[PDB]
Amino acid sequence: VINYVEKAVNKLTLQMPYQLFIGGEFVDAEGSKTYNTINPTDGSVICQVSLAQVSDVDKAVAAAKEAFENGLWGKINARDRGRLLYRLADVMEQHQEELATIEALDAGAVYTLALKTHVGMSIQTFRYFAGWCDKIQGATIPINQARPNRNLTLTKKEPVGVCGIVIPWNYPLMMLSWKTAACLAAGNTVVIKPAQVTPLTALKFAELTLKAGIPKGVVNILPGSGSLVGQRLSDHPDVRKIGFTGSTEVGKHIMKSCALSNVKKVSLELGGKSPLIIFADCDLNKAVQMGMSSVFFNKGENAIAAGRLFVEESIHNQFVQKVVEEVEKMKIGNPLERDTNHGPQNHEAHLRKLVEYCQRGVKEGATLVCGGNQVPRPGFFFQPTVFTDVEDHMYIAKEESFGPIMIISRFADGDVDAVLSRANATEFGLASGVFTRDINKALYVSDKLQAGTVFINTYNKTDVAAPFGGFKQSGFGKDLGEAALNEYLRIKTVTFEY
Amino acid sequence: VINYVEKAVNKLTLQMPYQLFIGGEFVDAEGSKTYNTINPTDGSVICQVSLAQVSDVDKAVAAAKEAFENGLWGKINARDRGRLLYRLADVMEQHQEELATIEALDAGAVYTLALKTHVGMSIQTFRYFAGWCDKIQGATIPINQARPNRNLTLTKKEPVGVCGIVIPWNYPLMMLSWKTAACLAAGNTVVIKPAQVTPLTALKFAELTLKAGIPKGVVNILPGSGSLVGQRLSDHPDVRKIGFTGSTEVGKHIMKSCALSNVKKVSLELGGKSPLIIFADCDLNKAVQMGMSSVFFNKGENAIAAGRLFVEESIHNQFVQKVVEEVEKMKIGNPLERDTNHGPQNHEAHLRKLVEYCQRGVKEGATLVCGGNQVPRPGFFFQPTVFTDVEDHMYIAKEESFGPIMIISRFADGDVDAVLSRANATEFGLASGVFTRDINKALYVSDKLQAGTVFINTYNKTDVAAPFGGFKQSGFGKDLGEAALNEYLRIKTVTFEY
Amino acid sequence: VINYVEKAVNKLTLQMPYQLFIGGEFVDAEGSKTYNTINPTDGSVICQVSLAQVSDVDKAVAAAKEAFENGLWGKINARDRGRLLYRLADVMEQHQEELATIEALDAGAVYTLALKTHVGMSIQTFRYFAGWCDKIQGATIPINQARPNRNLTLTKKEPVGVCGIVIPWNYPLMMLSWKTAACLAAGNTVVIKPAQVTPLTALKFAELTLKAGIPKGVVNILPGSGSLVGQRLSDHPDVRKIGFTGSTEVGKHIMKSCALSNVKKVSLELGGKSPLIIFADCDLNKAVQMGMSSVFFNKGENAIAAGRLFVEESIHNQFVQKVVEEVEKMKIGNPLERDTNHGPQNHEAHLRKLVEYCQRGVKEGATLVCGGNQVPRPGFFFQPTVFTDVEDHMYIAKEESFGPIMIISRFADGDVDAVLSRANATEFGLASGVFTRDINKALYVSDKLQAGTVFINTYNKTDVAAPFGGFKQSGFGKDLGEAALNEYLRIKTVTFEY
Amino acid sequence: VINYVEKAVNKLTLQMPYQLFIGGEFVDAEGSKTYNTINPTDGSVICQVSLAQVSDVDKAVAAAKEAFENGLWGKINARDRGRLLYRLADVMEQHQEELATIEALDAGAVYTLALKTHVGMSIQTFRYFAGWCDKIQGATIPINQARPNRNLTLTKKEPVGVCGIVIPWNYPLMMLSWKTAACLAAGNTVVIKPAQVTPLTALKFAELTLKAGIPKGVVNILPGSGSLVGQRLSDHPDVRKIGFTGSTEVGKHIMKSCALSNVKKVSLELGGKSPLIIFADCDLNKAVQMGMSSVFFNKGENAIAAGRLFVEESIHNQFVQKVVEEVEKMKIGNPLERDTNHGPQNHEAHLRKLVEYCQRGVKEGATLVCGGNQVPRPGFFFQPTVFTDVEDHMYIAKEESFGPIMIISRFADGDVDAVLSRANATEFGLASGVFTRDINKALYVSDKLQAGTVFINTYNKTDVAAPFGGFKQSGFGKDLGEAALNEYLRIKTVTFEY
Ligand SMILES: NC(=O)C1=CN([C@@H]2O[C@H](COP(=O)(O)OP(=O)(O)OC[C@H]3O[C@@H](n4cnc5c(N)ncnc54)[C@H](OP(=O)(O)O)[C@@H]3O)[C@@H](O)[C@H]2O)C=CC1
Repeated sequence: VINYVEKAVNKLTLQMPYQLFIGGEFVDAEGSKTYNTINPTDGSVICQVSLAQVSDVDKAVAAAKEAFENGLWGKINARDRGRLLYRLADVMEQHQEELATIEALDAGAVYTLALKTHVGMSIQTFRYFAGWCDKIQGATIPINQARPNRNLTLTKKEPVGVCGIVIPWNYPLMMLSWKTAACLAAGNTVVIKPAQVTPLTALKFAELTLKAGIPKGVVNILPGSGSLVGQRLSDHPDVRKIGFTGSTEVGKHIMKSCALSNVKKVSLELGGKSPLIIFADCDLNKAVQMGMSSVFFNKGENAIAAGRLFVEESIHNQFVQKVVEEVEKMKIGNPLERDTNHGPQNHEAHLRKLVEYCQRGVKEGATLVCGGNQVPRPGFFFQPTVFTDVEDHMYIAKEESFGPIMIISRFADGDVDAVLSRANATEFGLASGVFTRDINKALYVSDKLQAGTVFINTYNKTDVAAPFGGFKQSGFGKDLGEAALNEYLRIKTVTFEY
Repeated sequence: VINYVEKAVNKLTLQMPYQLFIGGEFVDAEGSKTYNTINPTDGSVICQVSLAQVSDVDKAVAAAKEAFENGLWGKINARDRGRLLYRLADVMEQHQEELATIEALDAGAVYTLALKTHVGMSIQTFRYFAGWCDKIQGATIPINQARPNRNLTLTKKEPVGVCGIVIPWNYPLMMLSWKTAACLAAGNTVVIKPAQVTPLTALKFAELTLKAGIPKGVVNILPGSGSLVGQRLSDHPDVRKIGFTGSTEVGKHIMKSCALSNVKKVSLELGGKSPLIIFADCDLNKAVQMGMSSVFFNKGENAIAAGRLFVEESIHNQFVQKVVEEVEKMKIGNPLERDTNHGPQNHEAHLRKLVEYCQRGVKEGATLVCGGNQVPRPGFFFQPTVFTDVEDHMYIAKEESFGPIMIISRFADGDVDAVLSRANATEFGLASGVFTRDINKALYVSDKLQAGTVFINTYNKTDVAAPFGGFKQSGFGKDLGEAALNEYLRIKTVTFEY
Repeated sequence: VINYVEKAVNKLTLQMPYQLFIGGEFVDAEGSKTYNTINPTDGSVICQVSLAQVSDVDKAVAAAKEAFENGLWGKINARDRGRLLYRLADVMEQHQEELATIEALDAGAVYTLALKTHVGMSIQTFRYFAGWCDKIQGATIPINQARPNRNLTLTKKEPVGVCGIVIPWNYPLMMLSWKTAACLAAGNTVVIKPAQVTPLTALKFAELTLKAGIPKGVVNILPGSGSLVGQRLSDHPDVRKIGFTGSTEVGKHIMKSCALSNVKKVSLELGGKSPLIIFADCDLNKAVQMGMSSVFFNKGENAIAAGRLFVEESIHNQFVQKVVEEVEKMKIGNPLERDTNHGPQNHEAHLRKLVEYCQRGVKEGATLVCGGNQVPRPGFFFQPTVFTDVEDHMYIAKEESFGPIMIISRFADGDVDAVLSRANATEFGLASGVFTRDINKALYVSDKLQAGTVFINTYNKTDVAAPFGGFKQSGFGKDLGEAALNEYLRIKTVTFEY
Repeated sequence: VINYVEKAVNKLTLQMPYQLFIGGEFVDAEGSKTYNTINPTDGSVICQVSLAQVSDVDKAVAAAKEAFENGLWGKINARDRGRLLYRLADVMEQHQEELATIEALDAGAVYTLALKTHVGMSIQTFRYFAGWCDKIQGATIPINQARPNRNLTLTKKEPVGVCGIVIPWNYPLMMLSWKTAACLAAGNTVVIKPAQVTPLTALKFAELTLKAGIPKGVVNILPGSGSLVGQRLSDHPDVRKIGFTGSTEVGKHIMKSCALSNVKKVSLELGGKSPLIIFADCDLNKAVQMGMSSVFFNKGENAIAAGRLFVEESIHNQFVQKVVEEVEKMKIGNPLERDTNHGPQNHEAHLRKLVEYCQRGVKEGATLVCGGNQVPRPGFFFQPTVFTDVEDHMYIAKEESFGPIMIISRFADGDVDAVLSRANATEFGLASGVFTRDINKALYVSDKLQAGTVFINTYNKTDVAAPFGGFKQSGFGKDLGEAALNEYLRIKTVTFEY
C-alpha cells in the first residue's frame, strides 16, 4: 500500500503520492526531509513532498543500473517492451481526468487544456514511441572485401543504459513524457528529476508505471533541486546519458558536468526567442487568432512561444487593434473553472520575473498597450500583455519572457530579407513562424529562418511524430519523432571476415 | 606563387607548403612565429612551420563564416558540391605518392602502408562522402490534422555552419580526411587544427583544395597548439560544431569548452583499451597473424589497437611461441625502405612514454617476453613488445599504450562470460575483437562486448562506409558511414496548415 | 443481429458467422447459394457457407471503393487508423481461444499450436502494423536548383486504394492477417477471398472488425472459388492492387489477369522447394529437432517447409536413426486434444495428393524409411514420412509436397559448393536453411543460397518484423516487416519552384 | 577494331557503331540482317543497322548470365562497381558533343537541348547511381527471441540478376541511362532493346562501356523489333526482371509475358494524359512560358507533357492570346542549327499520327487556334498547335498525342474541386501540374491530383534524385531516385539462432 495525499476537488478524489519513487516503491528521502509544493491559484501549500538527497540519487541510479543489467527490462523482446509502454499509455488514459486535475493544482494548467495537451499529448507520446520498439533497426553495409576472403558488416542499435532526465515546470507531465517515452522505447532505464516546484504528476505517473507492470527500477523519480539532485545525476559515474530541457545557462552547466565526469551523452532543449513574421497578404483574422495563441498558449509558459511578432507596416495598426479586442475577451481565473482561459503563472519566483521583465520593457521605451502587471487577486496571476514600438536593441527584443507578453515590431512593406535578418539576429533558434498566403514567400522564409521548427500559417502545432529541438544556443538533439530515438541509442558496428 | 619547402626524396621533388592556410591563401602567422617539425626517422628538423596565434584563429573562422554565408559553397547544388569533393579525391590520387612520402617524413608512416592506408583510405573517404551530398534526405511525416484544416509536416536537412576540427598525429592526413570529408559533404565550412607535431600533409592537402577548385575559405588549416589554437576554436562564438579526435582528458576539456561558450555541438573520438578475445577453436596461425596486426599496425599508433589479448589457456603458450617467432621476423627501419615492417614512433615524447610504460609493466609483475625498449639507432624507434602473465589489476591492463605493445592474459578453458566480464571491465569502449570458428560464441560475444566496433575473425578492418566511434569514455558520435553525416547536419521541421 | 452457427466444443460455445461480409454487414450470396465446409478430423460437414458470385464481388468492391473515397477510413489521422488496428488486435486477443478452436475445426490446426501461431502471430501482425501507420514517411530531396529560382522536392506516401487479397488454406487466419494488416495500415480498403475450403476464421475475423469499430466497407470478405471470385477481383477495373499467396501456376494467371485488365499492382508469394543443408559439424540432436520441425510443423502445410534435406555423409545414418526414434514419439490425433502433436491434413483432395506423391517416390526408387500412408482412422490424417536415398532427378526431389514428408539426400564430406549447386537447382527460392557450428560455412552458405529467407541453426523462425518473400518462381514482394508496406503504398513526387 | 559509320557533321566527326553489341563485341545479327535508320530532318537514310534475331537475344542473355555468375562484375566490391560507373559517366561527358549530335540525327533532338538534357541528364544519372553502389544497405531487425536462445535477423540487398530493358524513342539515350544506371548500380547485368527507330546513341553508349572498362557481357544491346527481340526478352527463362517504358497496351503485353514465362519482376512506365491547372492568381507571363514548355518541350515527345491545360475563366482568353504570340516566335528547323528551338518529330509514322490526331480534334468540334499541319519543308516537322473549346468527352481530351499540341479547357472562377475531378477523370496518372501563388490552393491541389508527379509553379522539372513513375494505367515502379534501386534489388532475410 502507498501513502497518498487525498483531495476532493473537481468532482474527483485525487490520490497523490508524495514520496521518492525508487526501485519500484515510494520511500521517504534521507532523514525524512520534505518541502512544500505551492498551488499557484491561491498561494497555498498543496502538500509536503519528499526532498531527495545525494544518497537518494545514488540509490535511484543503483536501482536503474540493476534493472537494466539484470532485471526483466533488459531481457524482454523489443516487441514486449512496446506492449508495456502501450499499456502504460492506456493506464494514463484511464487516469486522464485525475492527472489533468493534479496538473491544474500543481502548475496552474487550465483543466480543459491540461486534459487535451499536458495529459492528452503525454498519452499520444507513449503510444507513439511504443510503436517504435520493434521497428528500431540497424544496417548491413557493403564494405570492401579482404580478398580472397569475404566480409560482412552490420550495425546493431543498442540502448545507452542508465539515463538521467532533468525537466522544467511548464508542462510537468508532458515534458516528462516526451523524454521518458523515447528513453524507455529505446530499452533504457531512467532516473527522472522533475522541476522542484512541480513534482505531483511525475509522482502520480510513477504510480501508474506500477499499474502498467513496468519492472521495478526501470523508472525512478526524484523530487528535489537541480543544484543537488540534478547535479549528482550529471556527475554520476553510472549514468551514461543526460536528457535536459530548461534554461540555456543551466544547459551549459549540465553539459560541462557531463564532460567533467565520464563524457556521458547529453541532449539540450534550451531557451527560445522565436520570431513570428506576419505579412500583409495573410488572412488577418486568422493571424490574430494564431498570433494570440502563439504568445498566450499555456499562459505563455511555452519554450516555442513567439517571442517577437514582426508585422508588416500596412496591417500593423489594424493587427494591434484586433489583438487588443481579443485580449479583452480573455477570462482570467481558477484553472478548474470551465470558462477560464488564462490561468495563473506557474510559481511566484516566475511571476516576479515577469513583473521585472515588463518594468524593463517600459523603462527602455517600448509602448505598453495593455497588461504588464500581476492581476490583483490571490495566487500568481499575470495580466496578458502587449508591447508595441519594440526596437531590435531592446532587452525585451532579445530576452525570453516565458510569460504572456506579446512583443510587436514593424517591418516595411515589401521588405523580406530585412525582416529575416532581424528575426535571425538572436543566439536562440528553437522555433519561428510565418503567416502569408504567398507560396513563394512562405517557402523562401522557411528556408531562411534559423530555427529548429518553422510554422507556416499556424503556430504551436507540435506533434509526437514531428521532431522538436533547437539550433545555436537553443541546444541540440530532438524530442519527438524518430529522431528522438537517436539520443537514447548507440550504434555498434560488427565486422566479420569469413 | 605559394612558398614551398622543397626536398628531393623517394624519387620525387616534394613541394611542401609550411604556412597557415586562411581564406584560400598561404600566409605567415601573427608576428611571423614558427616552430620546427621533426623527422622521427633521424630526429632532424624537416622545416619551420607557421605557428598560429589567436588572431589567426579569428581570421580563419571569419573566412569560414563568410564562405558559408555569402560564398559559392553555400549556393551551389548538393550535386555540384559532390562533384567538387569527387574532384578533390582525384587530385589527392594524382598526388598520392607525394602525400605518402610527406606522411613517411612527418609521421614515420611506413611508405608502402601510407600509400594504401594513410593516403589511400583518405581518397576513398572523399569519394564516399562525395556520393552522399545529393542523397542526404529529410522526411515527410503523417502528423495529426487540425481538422477541418490540413497539415503538411516535412523536415529539411541543413548544414550546421562553421565547424572546427581538431585531430591527432597518428594518421595525420587520414584523421583529417575522415572528419573533413563528412563535414564538407554536409555543406559546412571548416577550420582544421592538425596535431602540432604533424602539420605537413594537412598543409599539402590545403593546396590540393585549391587545385580542386574548392572555394576560398571553405577549408582553413592552422598548425599550432591545442591549448592555444584548439582552445580558441572551442571557445569561438561563430563556431557551431567541434569534431574532435584525441585523448579522453582533452576530450573532456573540449566538451566543457563547447558548453561554456555557445553550446556548440561536439563529437568525441577518444581513447581505447580494446580487448581481443582468442578462443582455442580459432585458426591459430591466422590468429597469430591478425593478433600481431591488431597490436603492431602503424607502430601501435592506432586508437582501436587491441590493448589486451585474452588467450584461451590451452592455446596460450603455443600462441606466444608463434608470436615471438613472427616478431623476430619483423624488419625495423626507415619508412622509405620497401621491406620495412615497423617504422619509428611518431615523435620523441611518445617514445619516452613508451619506455616508461614498459618499465612500469615489468615493475608491477608482468613478464616481458620481448622488446620493451628504444631500438638503438638514430630517430625514435621502439621494439615490438610482448607482455605475458598480465593480470586485471595491473596498470598495463588498464592504460592505453598507443604503441607496439602486445599485452596478453590467459582465460580459462570453456569459460565465456568470465572473460567477457574482464574484457568489459574498462571505461573505454572503442573497439574489440573475437577469434573463434564457433558461430555461437562469435554471435554471443559480439552482443556482449561493450564497444563501438566488434571485429570477428579479423582486426583493424575499418571501412569508409562502416561507422566508427566509441561508447563510455571512448566518446560519442561516428566518423565514417552514413551515421557520420548526422554530426554535421541539423534538422529543421517545417509545418504548414492549409 | 448476426446469424451464427453455434457449436459447443472445447469448453466453449463458438459463434460462427457463415455469410458474405459486405459493407459492414453479413449477407447471403446472390440466389442464397451455399457450399459445405468440411472438418478434417472426421470428414463431417461443419456448416453451410455463402458462395459469393460475380455480382457479390462487384458489391464488395463498390463498398470498398466508397469506404476509401468517401468514408471515414480515408479521412482519419494515420495515428487514429493505427488506434483502430490496435483495437482490432485487442479484440482478436479477447477472442483468441474461440478463433483457435474455429481454426482447429476448419483447418485441422492443432489447438495449442493455433493459439501460439495461427492466432497468436495474427494478433502480433495487427499490433506490429498498427505501429507503422503514423511512422510511414516520405522524403525531401536535394534536387538541382533552377537558378536564379529555387526548388523544393518532397515525396508523399499515399494508399494505393482498393485492394484484393487472395489467400490459401494452410493458415487461414494468419495468411489473411499478414496481408490485411499491412494493407490496412497503409490506409487501403480491401476485398478478401479466403480459400474456399477454409472460410470460417476469416468470417469470424470480419465480425471482429465490427466489434473493433473498423468503418463499414473497409474490410469485405467473400468465401468462394478462385476461378469465379478471385478471377473477378483480378479483372475488376476499380481494384488497383492484388496481394496473392498460393501456387506458382495460379500466381502466373493472377499476374496475367492484372496485366490484361488495368495493370493493377501485384505481389506474389508462391510455392517452395526449400533446401536445408546439415553439416557434420552441427549439433546433431538439435539438428534432428529442428530438421523434424522444418518438415512436420503444421502437418507440413507450410510454404517454407524444408522440401529437401541434404545431410553430410558421415552423420547421415545417425541422423536418420535419430529422426526415426523421434517420429515414433509423435502423437497423432484430434487437434483439440492437448496431447496431440500432429493433426489431420487440411482437406481430402490434399490428402489424396500426398498418398500419390509417396506412391511415386517409392516407384521412382527412393527408400521409404517410414510413413507414406493415410493413417487408419476417420478424417484426413497422414503418417509423418521419411524418404532417404533421394537422387536429384527424382520427382520428389523437384516437386513440392506441402505435407509432412522429409526428403533426404546425402552429400560427400567436405563438399560445400557441390551441395549448394544441388540446393539451388530449382526454379523455387522461397526459403532455405543450414545447420553448422562453423561460422565461415554458415556465412558463406547463406550468401550462396538462392532463397528469400535463409535460416541458420534454426528453422521456421518467421517474425512479424522480418520480411518474407521469394525469389525466382516463388514470386516477388514481401509480407511482414517494413518492406511489406511498399506493396500497399504509392509514392507521389511533388516539385515546387519558388 | 570496331566498324563505324563515319560522318562529318556539326564540327566534329561522328564514329557510329551500327552492329549488335554482345559479350563486349560488335557483331552482325543472324544472317547479317539489317534495317535502315532514318534522319527525321530530311527523311534520308543515316545508315544500315544490324537487325537482332531470336538467336541473337539468346546469345546476349547468355553473355549477361555469364558476366553476372562468373565474370568480374559479380566479384568486385560495390565501391569498385561505383568507380566503373563514375568512369562511364566521365567517358560519356568526354563524348558529350558526339552523343548529342548522334541524338540530333537519329531522333531529331535539338542539339542545344540534347547536350543539356538527352546527354547531360544521362551523364548525371550515371554519376548519381554510381554514388549509390556502396550505400545500398540492408537491415538488422529486433525480432522476438526464441528463449532461452537468441536470434539475429538481418537482410541483405542482392542483385536480381540478368535484366532486360526495353525502351521507347523519345529520348533514346536518356531512357536507356535512367534504367541502365539503376540496373548496373544494383549489381545486375543487362540486355537492352532500344526502340527500333532510334538505335544509334545506344550503340555509341555500348562502345563507351568498353572505354570505361565495364566487363564483357555486363551490357548487351540489341537493335530490333519489340515483337521479336522485346518479346523474347520477356519470355526468356534466364531473364529475371524486365524494365519497361512505353505505351500502356505494350506494357500490358509485357506484364502478361513476364507472368506466363517465369514470373520475372516487371516495372512499367506507361502513357500519360497529364493535366496542368492554371489559376487566375498565378504569374500569367510565367504561366505562358511554363505552359508552353509543358506541351512543346522536345517537340511534345515527352511522356509527362501536359496533355490537357485547364485555365481559369477570367484569364483564359488573355492566356490564349499570349500563347499564340509566343508560338509565332518559335524557330522551326534543323536541330543542329543554334537558333532552332523546335525540331522535327521523331519519325514519319508519328508525324502522320499527329496529323490525324488534329483532324479528329477539328472534326469533333474543338477550336483549332493555330498549327495542326505538317510544316512544308523536308523531314517530319509538325506545327506547334493550340486547341481551345476542348470538352471533357472529346477524343483529344482523353487520348495522349505525344506531340506539340496544347489542349485547352476553361473552368469556372473559384471552382477547385470541379476542375480536380475533371483533371483526375482518366486512367492515366503519370504527371500533373498547378500554377497558383496561393499556398493553400497549391498544397490542396497537389494532395488531390492523382498522379505520380505533381509540379507546382513549374513543369518538366525532373531530377536524377527525384523518383519518377505513374499511378493507375500509367504503370508502377520508379525510375530515378533511391526508389529506382528497389526494382533492381532483392531482399534476402537471414535469421540465426544462437
Ligand atoms: N512513363 C514514361 O517514363 C514514358 C512513357 N512513354 C510512352 O511511350 C509511348 C510512345 O512510344 P511508343 O512507340 O508508342 O511505345 P511502344 O509501347 O509501342 O514501344 C516501346 C518499346 O516497346 C517495344 N515493344 C513493342 N512490342 C513489344 C513486345 N511485344 N514485347 C516487348 N517489347 C515490345 C517497342 O519496340 P519497337 O521499336 O519495335 O516499336 C519499343 O522498343 C507513349 O504512350 C508514351 O507516354 C515514353 C517515354 C517515357
